[PDB]
Amino acid sequence: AIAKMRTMIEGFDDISHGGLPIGRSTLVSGTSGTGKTLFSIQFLYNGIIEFDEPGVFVTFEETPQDIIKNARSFGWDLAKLVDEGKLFILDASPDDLSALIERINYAIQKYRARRVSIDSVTSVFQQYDASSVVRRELFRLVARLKQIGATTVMTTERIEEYGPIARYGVEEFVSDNVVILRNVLEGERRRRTLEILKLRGTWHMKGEYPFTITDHGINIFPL
Amino acid sequence: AIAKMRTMIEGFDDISHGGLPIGRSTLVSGTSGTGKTLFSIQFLYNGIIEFDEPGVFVTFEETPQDIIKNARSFGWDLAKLVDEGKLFILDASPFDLSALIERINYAIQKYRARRVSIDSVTSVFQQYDASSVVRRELFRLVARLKQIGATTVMTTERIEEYGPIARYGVEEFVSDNVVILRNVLEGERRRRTLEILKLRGTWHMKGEYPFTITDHGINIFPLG
Amino acid sequence: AIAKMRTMIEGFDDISHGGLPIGRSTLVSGTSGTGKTLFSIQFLYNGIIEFDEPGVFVTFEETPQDIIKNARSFGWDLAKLVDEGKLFILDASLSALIERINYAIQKYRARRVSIDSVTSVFQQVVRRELFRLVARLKQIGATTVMTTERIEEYGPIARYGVEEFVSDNVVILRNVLEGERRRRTLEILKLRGTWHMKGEYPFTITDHGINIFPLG
Amino acid sequence: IAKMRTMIEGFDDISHGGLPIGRSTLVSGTSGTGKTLFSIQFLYNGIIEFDEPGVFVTFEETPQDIIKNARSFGWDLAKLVDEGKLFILDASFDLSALIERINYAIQKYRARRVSIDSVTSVFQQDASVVRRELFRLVARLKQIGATTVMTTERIEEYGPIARYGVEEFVSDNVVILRNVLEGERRRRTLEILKLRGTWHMKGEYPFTITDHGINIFPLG
Amino acid sequence: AIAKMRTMIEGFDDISHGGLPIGRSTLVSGTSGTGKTLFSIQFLYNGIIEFDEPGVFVTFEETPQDIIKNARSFGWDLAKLVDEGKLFILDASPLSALIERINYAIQKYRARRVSIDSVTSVFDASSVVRRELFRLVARLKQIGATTVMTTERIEEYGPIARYGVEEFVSDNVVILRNVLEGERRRRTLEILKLRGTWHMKGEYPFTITDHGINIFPLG
Amino acid sequence: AIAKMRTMIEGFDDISHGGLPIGRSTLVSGTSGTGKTLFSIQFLYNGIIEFDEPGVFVTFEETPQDIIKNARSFGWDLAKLVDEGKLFILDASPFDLSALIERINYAIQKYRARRVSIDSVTSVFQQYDASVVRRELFRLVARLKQIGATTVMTTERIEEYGPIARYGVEEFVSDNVVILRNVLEGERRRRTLEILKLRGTWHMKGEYPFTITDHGINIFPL
Ligand SMILES: Nc1ncnc2c1ncn2[C@@H]1O[C@H](COP(=O)(O)OP(=O)(O)NP(=O)(O)O)[C@@H](O)[C@H]1O
Ligand SMILES: Nc1ncnc2c1ncn2[C@@H]1O[C@H](COP(=O)(O)OP(=O)(O)NP(=O)(O)O)[C@@H](O)[C@H]1O
Ligand SMILES: Nc1ncnc2c1ncn2[C@@H]1O[C@H](COP(=O)(O)OP(=O)(O)NP(=O)(O)O)[C@@H](O)[C@H]1O
Ligand SMILES: Nc1ncnc2c1ncn2[C@@H]1O[C@H](COP(=O)(O)OP(=O)(O)NP(=O)(O)O)[C@@H](O)[C@H]1O
Ligand SMILES: Nc1ncnc2c1ncn2[C@@H]1O[C@H](COP(=O)(O)OP(=O)(O)NP(=O)(O)O)[C@@H](O)[C@H]1O
Ligand SMILES: Nc1ncnc2c1ncn2[C@@H]1O[C@H](COP(=O)(O)OP(=O)(O)NP(=O)(O)O)[C@@H](O)[C@H]1O
Ligand SMILES: [Cl-]
Ligand SMILES: [Cl-]
Ligand SMILES: [Cl-]
Ligand SMILES: [Cl-]
Ligand SMILES: [Cl-]
Ligand SMILES: [Cl-]
Ligand SMILES: [Mg+2]
Ligand SMILES: [Mg+2]
Ligand SMILES: [Mg+2]
Ligand SMILES: [Mg+2]
Ligand SMILES: [Mg+2]
Ligand SMILES: [Mg+2]
Repeated sequence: AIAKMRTMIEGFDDISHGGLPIGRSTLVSGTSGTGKTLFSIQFLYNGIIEFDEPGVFVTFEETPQDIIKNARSFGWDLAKLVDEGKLFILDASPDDLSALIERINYAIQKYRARRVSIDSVTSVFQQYDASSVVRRELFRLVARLKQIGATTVMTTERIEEYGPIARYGVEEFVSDNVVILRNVLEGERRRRTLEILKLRGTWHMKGEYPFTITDHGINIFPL
Repeated sequence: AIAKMRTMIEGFDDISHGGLPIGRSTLVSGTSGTGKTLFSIQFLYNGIIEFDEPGVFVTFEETPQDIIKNARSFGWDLAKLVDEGKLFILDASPFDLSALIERINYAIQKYRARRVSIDSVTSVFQQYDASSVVRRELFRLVARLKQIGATTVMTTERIEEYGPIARYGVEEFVSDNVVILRNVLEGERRRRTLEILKLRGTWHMKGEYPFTITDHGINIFPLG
Repeated sequence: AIAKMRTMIEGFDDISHGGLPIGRSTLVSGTSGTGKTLFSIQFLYNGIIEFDEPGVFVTFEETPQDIIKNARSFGWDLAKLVDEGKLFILDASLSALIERINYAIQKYRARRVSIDSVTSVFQQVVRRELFRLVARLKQIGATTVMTTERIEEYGPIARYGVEEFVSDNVVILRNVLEGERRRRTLEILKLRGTWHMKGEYPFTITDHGINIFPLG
Repeated sequence: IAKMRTMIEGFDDISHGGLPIGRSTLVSGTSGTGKTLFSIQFLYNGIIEFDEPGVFVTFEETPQDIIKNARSFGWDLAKLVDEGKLFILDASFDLSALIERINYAIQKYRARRVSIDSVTSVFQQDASVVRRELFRLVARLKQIGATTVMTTERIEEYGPIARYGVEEFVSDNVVILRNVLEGERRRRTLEILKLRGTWHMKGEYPFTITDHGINIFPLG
Repeated sequence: AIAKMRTMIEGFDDISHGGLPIGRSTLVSGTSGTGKTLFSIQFLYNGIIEFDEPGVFVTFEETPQDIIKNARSFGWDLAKLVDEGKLFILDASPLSALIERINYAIQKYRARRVSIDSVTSVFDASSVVRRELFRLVARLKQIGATTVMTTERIEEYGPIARYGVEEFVSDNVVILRNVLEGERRRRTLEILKLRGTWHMKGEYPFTITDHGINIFPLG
Repeated sequence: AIAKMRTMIEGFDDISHGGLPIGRSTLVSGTSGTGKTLFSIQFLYNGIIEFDEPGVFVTFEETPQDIIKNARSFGWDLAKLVDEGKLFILDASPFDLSALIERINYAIQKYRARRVSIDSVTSVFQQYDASVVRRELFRLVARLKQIGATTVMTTERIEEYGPIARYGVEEFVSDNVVILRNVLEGERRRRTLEILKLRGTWHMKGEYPFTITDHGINIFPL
């Protein structure tokens, strides 16, 4: 039974049946405001507080200052974790992504990070305007992350709740695990739901499970 | 956590739970005739009248005169406010947008502006056929305004009521906040609803809430 | 309150609440055979008969001879109105076209204008040229009705998904098929700076042109 | 606006006189809806009923095939040809060449009625300018003053009127032929969507293809 | 009164009302596994075993080895019919060149029937499909042989073929469906169109058995 | 009749009425996480442990280590079979497929292999921007047919009731077509397998429920 690392996110370990596979890549996809960024922070936060596992958060759009400010919403002082050397926020914003895939390796080995979060991968391709080389590029990242033995959570974007899993119809096949966050609207009201669509070489709960965002972060309800 | 300024739009400060996050940009998407322009004016107007916060209105298609004429409808004397140096209308009528971002930055400092609104970003990218660089250039704009520390309202256009949030399916991800105006047709009648889809770092009411455009602007109805 | 000119089309002036905003462009979009041309004609016709306001008609496919033949169907004598210099039909069957229109508006002193249809010019960069025309017509200060085509009754407003945002006002004409039967409805989607009735309202085409039925 | 009687049972009722004279009419429809049969009858009825000569223009099917297929309804097209009342123009990037060739036949035969089947096929034989070229034909035919029936093809029954979403706007009139499937069964319906400068009945009307051709039931 | 050629497929000659029109092209479109190949094999097989009519089968993907093996599932020795000269499988695994090879085969074997499975496989050459399909169909008509061309489609109630052009280039059109509803499949055949002649309309239930295709007429 | 080799995957040989046709290619199409890879492993694993039949696995995305690591959860010692020379994982990780067609032909002949799994044929054309698929795939199908190998090729999907594969050509190139579904209704998923087509042989029609237990795929014939 492939080894998993407990995420400690209320409910997720029940749905995943132990947490996220170690050294494997997990895609957390969702429409805007589904809780993709939040999930990836709480994945790094819980690893530091509950198992003293150093974390790397790579951001292509939001700035370290903003990721911190927005985290203070949930009573998390990411400012302190940065000083203590437990967390590292890599800013990869714009002024073959082998230039960046090496910059992350340098931080992982430097900080000795077990957990990694990339948010959001899609933007790199949407910034470079190169929707051709996506399956090849996303694979070079996942593969180079698999060689360092690091448990990774990458977020992607989508336009619909029951349409393609991601934006290019390929990211689901380059990742080991696939988690889908939905914010479905029916009758003028929204319903947040989480779903582990796939986990390679391990069991998990199927279908969508309700969750809500509170002052303590994500809280999923196993049924 | 993140502070927010009151828009003073009847009902909106209840949905948003205090107003719009300060120094962050908010996207207001919608089909044609949903109230995007009204929203961006009422934002700037209220900020000047109730708080003395100066503001800058960026227009791409509509002319300054048209904006002043259309606003007189609600008893808002925008012309007066331009003379006082309280409101400034930047005309951006007719691939990079750095020249634009610098002109907005100049007005902001020249008028000591607190609030800003662009209406509408989409049209700029369509008037130059530069559609493969929207996420790049929109981010450059939203990133600059963040440094200047201005609360910005950007309006975007959509073609469907329950389809993509914006035109190119990217604008939603670059903005900190996302408001969605709707004008749904069902049974040969129209229903106007507003939804705050996302507010980064803060809480807000979820789902779409009804509103109407009265003789005194937008009026939203919270349900709890 | 923005001033409006009465179209004199039965029902429409109730829905629009006085008529079309003066000096602005109004998009009239519809599928094939919805009454786009008819609306454009009736607009100019009623302007001449009811207020002696001269009119200009820009045609991009139908010839002036067919526009007059098709108008005779409703008992209108466009040939007479032309011969009096009260109506001008510019046969165009985008900067060079504006020069043709501006010369005609000034020559005839035309307060109303109809363009049928804008879309065809492109199918024969749409936001740029559409905005060029609409911006120019505004500077001249003429009230315009531009017709536009569509394929679906409840799909895009126009054909490119841009025309709706370039026009100050939008009117959608529908001819919906339900249970092998056709229902004609008109709707004012948007009017910048002024109020109007929302939703679709039933209408018919008779021997006196379009007749809309405002509900309340 | 004057109308000529098509003599197709029911059509002159739905159209309220027939087809606007000197105008072009589009007959759009999916495969096997009866676009060809409609265009043959328009000509045939004109020849036998009013001695109005007819010009049929075919891009795909051969003049021998169009005759062999009509003999199934008891129509002798070979006779109308030998008489010099019907002409079958075999037309198996501009359409100006075709327009001139078509005008030769109209003038030669002193034809009043014309039918083209089908204009879609010429544009795929790859000029997907169709509006510009389809307007060149319609404008010239309107200059000649010949009442024309041009068939067009479509893929969906309740989708676009034609194939390129343009043809319908260039034509003076539009007739949609449908062959809708439901419960594993097919129902044939005809509808006049548009008749410029004149009145007509709205909605779809049932019809069948008998051994005597098209027959439409006008409910009203 | 266009004369028909009996296909000898149980039920089809009732739906078609005599069979397929002689010297015409019949389009048999259908999604994957609807019986397209099987139909075209029975057309030749039945023609040879009953009317002594030599057949020319054209294949662009399938090998003449696999076609003979597949037919042998229904007790059809296409090998023996090949030896006698009554059948001739033309392998076209890699367009006026093919028409010369086909007209050669039809004339060289004094053949009445023809099958082409499938015309979709031939065509990035999509901008000349109508033109090239019309070149073939026109060449086949002038030759004077009854042809059966199969075509592919994606949806059961979507386009009749794969390009929205083959349906009009052909004289006759048969649509084979394999509709899925409630986790079960439902095979039906439909003659959408037959030029110059009458046929039965709508879908008709059919099954594939040890004796080939079996259609159920409701009339 | 067309000869078939038993897959030994519970229920499959009932639906297929004997197994997969010998020397013919079979397409296994499905959305992400439907069980395509798992199906392609169990195929080769069952052939070896039951019939001592050597198999080759052509992997594009997953590494040889992961395919083995993932199989451990079902108690399948894939590492042992690589050492015993009964299984070979061809690492095809990084428009012509000729180099691959010869590498595969080498492994087939060099290991006396009769079963072949290719996971997944769609990824190659995405990784090389070759979206010449009907052209290239036909070369692969034709080659494998000549060599005399029973092949399982998995294709990707986006919709459960839409196109069978990604390009709408792969279904017509293959001799046989299996479809895996993971349909969502009422917030709950449901796994079903379907044999869409089998050239020259009979099979059970429609969708059949299945699950993925501690011993692989289990299908329930109805
Ligand atoms: N004085 C008024 N009283 C009531 N309703 C009004 C008044 N003025 C405008 N409206 C309505 O409110 C709408 C305002 O449109 P606007 O604020 O320009 O929306 P928009 O989304 O910016 N349109 P567009 O720019 O075409 O996308 C109009 O369509 C009118 O129906
Ligand atoms: N303190 C809080 N309490 C409850 N909900 C909150 C709180 N803070 C943020 N949220 C919600 O969480 C959302 C932001 O979560 P986030 O993880 O940024 O989503 P996302 O999918 O990353 N959005 P985007 O980056 O635009 O794709 C907002 O839309 C809020 O509704
Ligand atoms: N003699 C006849 N008696 C009864 N029905 C017939 C007869 N001839 C043809 N039909 C039917 O009527 C249809 C007429 O076909 P046709 O007029 O060619 O339609 P179409 O729309 O032109 N086909 P296409 O050219 O493929 O677009 C045929 O498909 C037959 O089903
Ligand atoms: N005298 C009349 N009485 C009743 N109805 C009429 C009369 N004349 C025209 N119509 C109707 O009006 C329609 C044509 O109106 P028209 O104004 O040409 O529409 P349109 O949208 O411009 N067509 P198109 O130019 O192809 O997009 C026809 O479908 C007729 O049913
Ligand atoms: N002996 C048999 N008994 C019953 N059914 C059979 C038999 N042989 C084949 N079949 C079925 O018939 C189908 C084969 O028909 P075929 O003509 O190959 O379909 P097709 O439409 O040509 N497929 P494709 O070539 O991929 O487009 C298979 O899906 C089998 O289920
Ligand atoms: N050991 C196990 N026990 C029970 N279930 C499992 C086990 N391992 C995997 N699964 C489930 O079975 C599924 C099969 O995965 P897999 O065969 O990789 O699907 P796939 O369609 O190949 N995915 P992709 O490669 O992304 O297209 C996994 O997603 C798990 O949900
Ligand atoms: Cl919530
Ligand atoms: Cl309102
Ligand atoms: Cl009416
Ligand atoms: Cl009938
Ligand atoms: Cl069956
Ligand atoms: Cl399961
Ligand atoms: Mg985010
Ligand atoms: Mg506006
Ligand atoms: Mg018109
Ligand atoms: Mg025809
Ligand atoms: Mg086949
Ligand atoms: Mg896989």
